[PDB]
Amino acid sequence: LHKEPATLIKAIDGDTVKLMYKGQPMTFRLLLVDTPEFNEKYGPEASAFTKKMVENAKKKEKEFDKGQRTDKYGRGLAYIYADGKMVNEALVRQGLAKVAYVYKGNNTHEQLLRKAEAQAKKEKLNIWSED
Ligand SMILES: Cc1cn([C@H]2C[C@H](OP(=O)(O)O)[C@@H](COP(=O)(O)O)O2)c(=O)[nH]c1=O
Ligand SMILES: [Ca+2]
Repeated sequence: LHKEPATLIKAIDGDTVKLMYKGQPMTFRLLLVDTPEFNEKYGPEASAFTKKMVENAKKKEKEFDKGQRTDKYGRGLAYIYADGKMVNEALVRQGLAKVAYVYKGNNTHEQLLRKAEAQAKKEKLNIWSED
């Protein structure tokens, strides 16, 4: 896999972002993760985290995996990076996303994200909290 430039149009929520890809406005869905919807618990927090992490980065990048690059809803499927740090991983590490939607052939960073999730569980963060 390799990173390539991502052109941000706007934040959407914890696990989707609007990108300009080859001059087409597209919703991109973060691979291997699931954030709460905005109106669910930790939804506002995941939204805010993803929004700021991407907006504040001078270098915004995306990385396709080896399998499908769009889902059945026409959303792009990628890992997103903000100054070299993977958004998908950071969400999971902070307990604002679960590892989810793991499909063989688009699962290159699965182990990386499950490591992060186990630490978020150990720390009882957010999704994994007693709250
Ligand atoms: C992350 C991801 C979601 N999806 C589909 C699975 C789910 O479809 P079903 O909708 O038919 O349940 C849906 C979840 O998206 P959201 O979590 O954005 O709602 O998107 C993929 O097909 N590929 C993926 O890599
Ligand atoms: Ca979601």
